[PDB]
Amino acid sequence: TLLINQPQYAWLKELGLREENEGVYNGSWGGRGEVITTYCPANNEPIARVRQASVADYEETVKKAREAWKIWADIPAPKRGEIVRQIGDALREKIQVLGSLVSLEMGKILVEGVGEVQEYVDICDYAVGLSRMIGGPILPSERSGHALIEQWNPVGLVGIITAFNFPVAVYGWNNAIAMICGNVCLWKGAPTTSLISVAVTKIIAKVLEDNKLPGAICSLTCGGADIGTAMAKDERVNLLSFTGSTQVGKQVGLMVQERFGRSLLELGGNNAIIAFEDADLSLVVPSALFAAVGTAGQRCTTARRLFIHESIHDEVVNRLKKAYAQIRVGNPWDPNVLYGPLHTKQAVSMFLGAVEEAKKEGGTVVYGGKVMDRPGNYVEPTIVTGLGHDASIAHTETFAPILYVFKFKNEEEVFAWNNEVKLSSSIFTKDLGRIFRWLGPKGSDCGIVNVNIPTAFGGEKHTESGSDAWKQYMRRSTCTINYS
Amino acid sequence: TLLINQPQYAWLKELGLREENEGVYNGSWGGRGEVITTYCPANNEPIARVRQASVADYEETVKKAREAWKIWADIPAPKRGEIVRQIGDALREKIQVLGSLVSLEMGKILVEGVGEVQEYVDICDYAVGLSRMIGGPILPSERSGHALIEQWNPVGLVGIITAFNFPVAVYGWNNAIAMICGNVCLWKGAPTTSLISVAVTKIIAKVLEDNKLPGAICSLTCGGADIGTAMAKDERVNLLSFTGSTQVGKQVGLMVQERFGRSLLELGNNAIIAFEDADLSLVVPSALFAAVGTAGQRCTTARRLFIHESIHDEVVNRLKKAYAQIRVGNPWDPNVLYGPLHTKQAVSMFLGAVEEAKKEGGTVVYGGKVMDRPGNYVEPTIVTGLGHDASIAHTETFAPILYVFKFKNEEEVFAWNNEVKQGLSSSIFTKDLGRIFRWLGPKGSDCGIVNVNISDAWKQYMRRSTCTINYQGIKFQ
Amino acid sequence: TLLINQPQYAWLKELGLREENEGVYNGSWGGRGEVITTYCPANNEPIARVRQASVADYEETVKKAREAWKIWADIPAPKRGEIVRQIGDALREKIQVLGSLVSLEMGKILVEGVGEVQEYVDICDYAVGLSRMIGGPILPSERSGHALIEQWNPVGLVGIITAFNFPVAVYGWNNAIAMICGNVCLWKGAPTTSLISVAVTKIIAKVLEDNKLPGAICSLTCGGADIGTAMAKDERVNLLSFTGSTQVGKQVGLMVQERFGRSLLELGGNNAIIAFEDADLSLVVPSALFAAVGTAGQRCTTARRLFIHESIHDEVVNRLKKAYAQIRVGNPWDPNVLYGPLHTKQAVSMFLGAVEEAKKEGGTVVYGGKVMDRPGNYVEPTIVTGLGHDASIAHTETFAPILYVFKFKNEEEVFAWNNEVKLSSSIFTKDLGRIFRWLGPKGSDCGIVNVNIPTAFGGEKHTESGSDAWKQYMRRSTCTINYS
Amino acid sequence: TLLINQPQYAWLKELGLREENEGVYNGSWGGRGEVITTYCPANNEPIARVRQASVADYEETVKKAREAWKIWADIPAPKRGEIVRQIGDALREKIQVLGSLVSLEMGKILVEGVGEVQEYVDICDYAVGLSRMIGGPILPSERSGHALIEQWNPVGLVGIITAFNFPVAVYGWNNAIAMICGNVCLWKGAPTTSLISVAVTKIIAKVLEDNKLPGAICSLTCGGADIGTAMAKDERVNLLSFTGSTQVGKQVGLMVQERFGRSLLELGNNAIIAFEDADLSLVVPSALFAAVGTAGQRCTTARRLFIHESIHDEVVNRLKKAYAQIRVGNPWDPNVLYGPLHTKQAVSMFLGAVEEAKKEGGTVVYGGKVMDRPGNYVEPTIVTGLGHDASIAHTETFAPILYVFKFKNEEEVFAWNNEVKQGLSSSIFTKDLGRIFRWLGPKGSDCGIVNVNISDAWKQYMRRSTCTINYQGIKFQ
Ligand SMILES: *C(=O)c1ccc(N(CC)CC)cc1
Ligand SMILES: *C(=O)c1ccc(N(CC)CC)cc1
Ligand SMILES: *C(=O)c1ccc(N(CC)CC)cc1
Ligand SMILES: *C(=O)c1ccc(N(CC)CC)cc1
Repeated sequence: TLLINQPQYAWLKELGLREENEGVYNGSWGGRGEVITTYCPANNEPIARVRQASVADYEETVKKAREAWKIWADIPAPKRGEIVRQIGDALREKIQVLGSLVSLEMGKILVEGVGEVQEYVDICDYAVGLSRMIGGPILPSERSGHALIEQWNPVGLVGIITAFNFPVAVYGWNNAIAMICGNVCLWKGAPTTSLISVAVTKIIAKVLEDNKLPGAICSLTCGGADIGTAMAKDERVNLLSFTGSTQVGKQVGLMVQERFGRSLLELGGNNAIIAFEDADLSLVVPSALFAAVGTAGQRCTTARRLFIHESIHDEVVNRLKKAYAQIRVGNPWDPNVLYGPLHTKQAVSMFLGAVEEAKKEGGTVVYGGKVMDRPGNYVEPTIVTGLGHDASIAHTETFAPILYVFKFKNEEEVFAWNNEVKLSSSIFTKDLGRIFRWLGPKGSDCGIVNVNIPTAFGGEKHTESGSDAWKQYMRRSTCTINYS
Repeated sequence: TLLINQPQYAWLKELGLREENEGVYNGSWGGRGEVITTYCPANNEPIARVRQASVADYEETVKKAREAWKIWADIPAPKRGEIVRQIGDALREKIQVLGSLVSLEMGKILVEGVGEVQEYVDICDYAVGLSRMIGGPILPSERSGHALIEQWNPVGLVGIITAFNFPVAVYGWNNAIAMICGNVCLWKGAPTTSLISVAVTKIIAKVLEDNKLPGAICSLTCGGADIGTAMAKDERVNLLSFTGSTQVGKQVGLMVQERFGRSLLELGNNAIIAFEDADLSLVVPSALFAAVGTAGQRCTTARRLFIHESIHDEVVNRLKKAYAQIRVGNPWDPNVLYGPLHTKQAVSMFLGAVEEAKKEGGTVVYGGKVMDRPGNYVEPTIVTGLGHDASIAHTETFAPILYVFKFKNEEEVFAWNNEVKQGLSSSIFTKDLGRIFRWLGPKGSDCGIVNVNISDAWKQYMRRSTCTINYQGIKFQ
Repeated sequence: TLLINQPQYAWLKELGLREENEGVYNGSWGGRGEVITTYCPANNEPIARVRQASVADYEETVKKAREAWKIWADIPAPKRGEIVRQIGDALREKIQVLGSLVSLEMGKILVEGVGEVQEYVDICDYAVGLSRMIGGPILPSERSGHALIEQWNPVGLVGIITAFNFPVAVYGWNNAIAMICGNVCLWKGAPTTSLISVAVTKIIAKVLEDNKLPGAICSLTCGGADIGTAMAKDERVNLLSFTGSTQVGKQVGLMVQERFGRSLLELGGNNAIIAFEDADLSLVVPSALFAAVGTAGQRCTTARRLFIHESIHDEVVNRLKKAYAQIRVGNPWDPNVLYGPLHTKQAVSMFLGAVEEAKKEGGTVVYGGKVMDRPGNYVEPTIVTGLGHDASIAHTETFAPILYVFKFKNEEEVFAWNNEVKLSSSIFTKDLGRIFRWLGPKGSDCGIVNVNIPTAFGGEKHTESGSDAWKQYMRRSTCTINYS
Repeated sequence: TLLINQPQYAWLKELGLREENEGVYNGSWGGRGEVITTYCPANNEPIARVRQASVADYEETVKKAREAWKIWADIPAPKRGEIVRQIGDALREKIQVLGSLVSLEMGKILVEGVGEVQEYVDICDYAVGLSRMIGGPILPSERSGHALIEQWNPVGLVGIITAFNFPVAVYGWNNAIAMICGNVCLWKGAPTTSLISVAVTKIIAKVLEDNKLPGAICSLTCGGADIGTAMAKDERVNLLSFTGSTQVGKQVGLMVQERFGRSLLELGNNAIIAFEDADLSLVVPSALFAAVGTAGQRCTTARRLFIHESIHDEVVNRLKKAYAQIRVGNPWDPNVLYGPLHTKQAVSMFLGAVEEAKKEGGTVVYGGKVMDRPGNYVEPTIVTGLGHDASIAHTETFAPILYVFKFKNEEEVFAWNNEVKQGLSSSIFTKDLGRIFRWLGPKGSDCGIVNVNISDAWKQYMRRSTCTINYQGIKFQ
C-alpha cells in the first residue's frame, strides 16, 4: 500500500500530492503517458504514482511554452526577477515538507534535503539582484555618428534535464537564471524523483498563476528516455541543459550538435583527493570521510579516488577504517542519521558489480564491499586499496560509496596520474610551491580545486567570469547603428 | 612553368618562398606527405609547390607542440603579449609582399590582400593589451578564512583550421588570442592557400627563434581533409577552432563532441532589408559593395536583398546602373574593384546556380555569365523574381549572385528572414525607430551581427577553475 | 496632547514608539541631549518626543561602533548580505505602519510613504546578491612568480546624514551597501523626522540582536547641527555620506576635505523640463504636473524650471493651470489624497518669501502663490511665468511647489541657458538628432536625463559603472606578491 | 652663460629650445609673465629661460581651450585614441634628447630620464586600447518600453598641475587618459622644470597641428603658485588633477571643493617592514634601491625601515656595506646610480633633517653630509636609534634619509605603521602567510600600494549620466 495513504506520511498532502499525480504541467495539468510508481529507498515501499508525459503531451507543452514566451519575453528583466523572488519565498514557506520529500523519495539525509531546497531559495535571492545587471555596453564607433551595441536576448525555450541525486537545486539554478534572462523552461526530471519534480512545479505554478502569467513559462514533462531524447532532438528547444550520466550526456550533446543547437552539459565526477606527506592528517581524514560517504557517495562531487603519500598511506587508511565504523546508519529523515540508502536497487547491483571488478583487477576491500542486512537499498561504505591508478574500474562512473586508494612516492608521478583523467580536485599539503603548481597550468584540469579544505551545499563553487553565468542563457549580437 | 621562377615574381623570395616549399613546421621545417601546386586564379598559372604533412608529420608535430607548451605556459601572459607584439611588427615589415601573395594565390584585390595583413597587425596590437587583462576575481567565500579564487589556465593545444577566403586574418585572430592565453597552436589552412600559410608561418617562426622560444608554439601542418579529420579526432587537441563550410563544420563539431573536446565553429547567408522609408542613397551602394566585395566570397557577403514593393523596381534599376561601373581586372591592377573567383569549381558552381535560378522562375537582370578572359572571372549577378524560400537562394556557395525579393509587410519580411537557420548577419535600412527596436530585440533577427543603416574573447581559449583556499573568542598559539 | 496618546494613532506603538523615545542606539538605547517634539505637518499637532544625543553620547557611540567593526569586518561578505536580507524582511513585515509613520511625521502621501519603505526593501533584496560580487581581479605580473591583486577592504565607519524628504530610503541605500561592504554605520537623520529614524533603527536593532551581533554596527545618534558637524570633523568617520541642502553640504564637504576624509554628497536639485515645439503635449502636461507638485515639490528630483517653446508655451501653461485646479488635497494618509502639506512652518515661510521675490524680479503668479486656508502646512502649488532664465530666485534652493516657466525660440538658446546651471534634466521632443545632442557631450551635465518619459520610486535611476557602486564604500589597494 | 649657448649642449635645439622660450601654448606660443631661468642641479649652471604665463595669458588660454573642446569632444573616442598613439610615436622619436633634458634640468640619472619618457610612450599605447573601452551598459528598466542607458561624457577642461620629480610622466598619464575621454587639458608644471614642460608641449603641439586639430586641446601655462591657484579657483576648470606636496594639495582640494568642482589629488611616507623570518638577501637590496633611487626624491621613496630586533643590527650593517658602493656622479655619466638633489633648498632641508635627527637622539650610521663637489649632492644617509613617532621621521621632505626602527612584536610594528596618516605604500618581507593576509586584509595596512617580498581609470576623467528613454492586449495603429 502507498505511503501517501498512511497516516504518518499525511504531510505529503501539504505539497499537493495524492495517490496518483499529473506529471505534465503547461498551464494545465495532465499526463497520458506511462504511470510510474516511485519508491522510498529506505524501505522499498511505494510512495505514490505519477502519470508521465506521452509524446503528444510533450508536443503540446512545447507549443504552449513557446506561446507563453511571447508574453514572458516582453516582461522587463527586473520584473522577471521579482517573479523569481516570489518563487524563492514560496519555496521558503514549504522548505520543511519539501526537504522531507527529498529525503523520502531520493534518500539523502534530512538536513541535505532541506539544505538542497535552501540552495534553490538562495539562488532565487541572488537572481533578483542579478536581473538588474542583464545587459551589454554601448561603445562609440571609430565612425562618427555610429554606435556599437552589445545586445543580449533570450534564447527562447530552455530545456532542462536533471538527475536523481540533486532533484531540486540543479533545476532551480537553471530555472532561476533562465527565467530572469527572459526564457521559458521545460523540465524533465529523473523518473525516480517524479514526486519531487511535481511538488516543485506545483509551488512554481501557484506563483505564476497568482501573477496571472501563463503557467508554461515553467513547464514540466515527467518522463523517461523518449522524452529526454525528444528534447535533445527538438529544434524548438534553443538550449538544452543536461545534468546526469556521462554516457547519456554524450548522446544528448551529439543530438544537440547535429541540429546546431546549444547545450550545457554537467556530467559524471570521478573526483580525486591527494594527500601529500606533509598534509595535516587532522584535516585529511575527516574531509576524506565526508567527501567519500556523504549522500552515500552519490554526489557529482563525491571523492572516489584518494592518493596518499606512501609514508602516510597506512595511518590514513587505518583512521578512515575506524571512522567508517562509527557512521550512524538509518532512515534519512531521522535527524540522528548520517548515512542513508542508495537511490535504487539497480544502484546496489552496480555497487556489487564494481566491488567484484575491483577485486578481480587486483584490489583489496579493506572495509565494506557488502550489502547491509536491513530493509531498503543500504550498502556498506567501502574502501579499496592495492589498485593501480590505471585500473579500469577506478575510472568507471558508479554513484556508490567506493573509495579507491592509491600510493605515491613523489609529486611527479601523482600529478601525472591525475592529468591522465579528463570535476573536482582536492589537495592537502603545506608546500606552497606545490599548491601553486597544482593550481596553475601544469596542475589539475578540474573546474573545482580545493586546497586544505576541512569539512549546507557549497553552491558558490559551481557558479564565464564572476557573475556572467546569465550570458549562458542568452544570445549576444553586435548591433551597429548609424544615427548620422 | 612556375611564376616563382619568373623574374617579375622574384618578390616572392622575400617571403622565403622557393619552387618547392616545406609545409610542415614544428621547430624544424619538413613535409613527407603529398606535394600540392597552387595556382593564381587570375590566370590559372602555377605559382609554386608545397610538400604537405603526412600522418607521421602530424603525429610528430603534435608531440613537439605539447613539449613546447611546457615552456610556453610558464611565461607570464604580458610577456607572451610582447611576443605577439613582435609578430605584428614582423608582419608589418613584410606587409606589401605578404599582401601581394594573398592577392596572387587567393585572388582578392591588392588593397584587400594588404588590408587583411593589416587586420592581423591590428589584432596583434589588440592582443598585447588584452594580455594584461587575463585574470579572474578573488571572491569572498561564505566561509570565514576561505578565499574563492577564479583561476584561468590555457587549455593547452589549440588546433586551427582556416578557409581560403581569409587565409591570413582568421588564423591571425585565433593565433594571437590563443598565444596570449598561454596555448600552443597547430595550423592547417586551406590547401589552395598553402603558400600563404607557409609564408605567415616563416614570419612567426623567425620571431619565436629570435626570442629563443621553441617554434612548435606556432606549428604548421599543411594538408587536406585527412589532416583536418585527425585534428578533430585528436584528444591532444584541447580546442579546435574551425572556420569554413557548414557541411564540414558540422562533422568537425561532431567529432570533437565525440571525444569531449572543445570546438569553436565559424561556419552565413547574409540578408539586406530595405523598407519603404529607407534612404536609397544608403541602400544602393551598401548593397552593391556588400554583394560584390571579394567577388562575393566573404562569410559576410550579401546574398539576399529584400526590398519593399514600392521601391523594388527603382532600387533594382539603380543597382543595375551601378553594377555596370564595377571595375574588373587582375588583383594587382591599380584601382580595380573586382577580381577572379578562387577556383575553377567556383565558376562551375556559379553557372549551375544561375541555371537553377532561371529554372525556378528567376530573371537574371544583370550579369550571369562567365567573362571571356584568363582566370576564373564571372559577372557579378543580380536575380529577381524568385520566391524567398527557393532552394537555390539558400545554398551555401561562394559566388557573386544577389537574389532580390519583394515584400509588402514588415510582418512577412521578418517572417521570411526568421525561417533561415544560422544566418550570420542582417542589415536593415529604415527610419522607423520602433521597427529597429523590434528587429534588434527578442522578437527580431537571430543573427549575431545586426546593422542598421550602415574583450571577453580570451576566455574562449582558456579553462576556468574555482579554487577554494584556507587563508572564548580569543586566539592563542 | 500627543498624537501617540490618542486612540486612533495607537498603531504607532507597533513600531515600538512611545510618548518619549531614546534617540541614541549603539547596542544600548539612550540620549542625554536635547528633547525634541516632532509634529504632524498635516495639522501641526505634536506626535511624540525624542531624546537626542549629547556630545558625550556621540563620542561613546563612535567608540562602540569602532569596536563592533572589529567583529563585523571579520564576517564574510555573503553572510553580511544575509543580515541585510533579514533587515529587508523585517522592514517588509512592518511596511504598512512604517509607511504610515512616514506620511504622519514627514507628510508625503501614503503610497509614497509605503513606497519609500519598499525602496529600502528592494535595496536589501539587491544587496544580498551584490554581496557575492565584492572583490577584485588577480592578474599575472610581467615578472615571473609575481601576482598583482586588486584588494578591496571596508573603509571602517560610514557616517550617514540624511534629510527630511526621504527619511527612510536614503539611509537605507547607504546602510545596505555599506553593510555588505563590511562597514559599520552611524546615522544622524533630520531632527523633524526623528520618530522615523528611531523606528527604522528599532527594526534593524532587533535583527542585529537576534543574530547576536553588536548593535553598534547600525548606530543611531539623533541630533541637530552640532552632531552633524562633529561627524564631518571626526577622523574616526572614514566616509561621510551626506544628503541635504547645498549650503550645509558644502560646509560638510569642506570639513571632510580639511581632515583628508572621504565624502559622498547628494545636494540640492534645481531640475529642468524642456518641451520643444514638436513635443507630445499629452506627455508633457501630465509629466510636468507630477514632477512639479509630487510630494508637494519636496523631492531632490522635483521639477522647478520648465522651458517651453514659445509656440506652445501658452497652451501648456493653460492646461497645467486647469490641471492644478483638480489636485486632490487633504491628509496625506487619506488614500484619496494626491497633495499633502509642506514639511514645516518654516517651509511655508520660505515658500512665501520665494513667491514675493519672484514677483519683485518681474515674475507673474498665474496660479497659486498663497497659503491654503486650512490646518497644517498647506500651500497652493504655484506657477510663475515671465521671469528670465537668469532670475536669481529661479536658482534658489527652495523645497516648495513653485514652477518657474520660461519661453524659448530655438534649441540654441535653451541648451545654452541650461548649461549655465551646475540633478536631473527631462526633455520632450521627437527630433532624434536633438535628443542625441542633449544626451551627448554638448548637452545637459545632469546625472539623470529623461527623454519623453511619461509619469513607486525610480531608484534604478540613482545607482562608478553598472553595479560598481559598492566600490564607493571600500578602499582599493594594489597588492604585489612575490611567490617566487 | 647659458648651457644652451654652448656647443656641447647644442642637442637641446633638437627639442625646439632656444635661449629664451615661450612658456604659454594655446594654439599659439606666447608668454607675457615673468621670465624664469632654470638651472642644472649637477653643476648649478643656468640652462635656458622660459617666459611664463601672466594672468591674462591664463585667461586667454582657458577661453581658447574651451573653444577647442567644442571640436575635440565631437571626435569619437577611438579616433582620439589614435591622436594619443601619434603622441607616443612623436615622443619615441625624441626619446634620447627628451630623456637627456629630463636628466639635465631635473637631475635624475639618464636611464631614469629616458625611462620616464618611455613610461609616457607606454601610457600612450595603453590609452589607445582604453579608448575603445569607453562606454556604459544599456540596462533593462523595470518599466516596459523604457531603456536605461549609462552614458559617459567628458568633464570638459582638465587642469593638470605636476611636480618636479616626475616632470613628464605624471602629466603624460593625466593627458593621455583625459584626451581619450574627450577632454581638453591645461598644464602647469613645476617652475624648475619649465624647459621640460615646454619641450613636451612642442612635441604634442606638432602632432595636433599635423592632424589639423586646435592646439589648445593640450594647452600649457607655465607659472608658479599664482597660476596654480587660479586653476584651483577657476569654475571653467571642471577637473583639477594635482600632484605634489600635501600642504599645497590640501589647499588646492579645498579651493576646488569651495566651487563644487572635481579634483584628483596625488600627495607619501613609505615604510618597509622586515620581520624576523625575512629573506635578508631580498630585504637589503630592496631597501637600498627604494631608499636612494632618484636620490630619495620619488613619491614612493622608502623613508622608514622597520626591522625585527633579532636581525636589526645585521640588516643595518649589510645596508651600510652596500651604501658604500653606491656610484655617485653627474646624471649623464655612464653607469652612475646616484645624482644631485633637485635644488639648493633641498640640500639645506637635508642638513636640517640630519641635525634634528641627532637632536632627537638618532645616530647617523652612514652619510649625513654634503658632498664636496659642484651641484646639489648629499650623501645617502641612514639613521638609527630614533623613536617611531619622532616628528622628523614623518616630515614630508624629499631627501635620501632612511630612518631605521627596531620592533619586537608584529602587533606593535603594525600599530606604529597604522598611526601614520595617508601613507602611500607599505612593503613587507616575511614568509608567514597568516601575517601577510593580516597585513593585506581589513585590519592591516591602509596604504593604496602594498608589496610583499618584492582599467577603470578613464571614469575619473568623465561624468556619468543615467538616461531613460522610451523605446485588449492587441496593438492597433
Ligand atoms: C553535483 O552533484 C552537483 C552539481 C551542481 C549543482 N548545482 C549547481 C547547478 C546546484 C546547487 C548541484 C550538484
Ligand atoms: C568571414 O569571412 C570572416 C569571419 C571572421 C573573420 N575574422 C575574425 C575571426 C578575421 C577578421 C574574417 C572573415
Ligand atoms: C532625492 O530626493 C533622492 C535622491 C536619492 C534617493 N535614493 C538613492 C540614494 C533613495 C531611493 C532618494 C531621493
Ligand atoms: C610618485 O612620485 C609618482 C606617482 C605617480 C606617477 N605616475 C602615475 C600618475 C607616472 C608613472 C609617477 C610618480
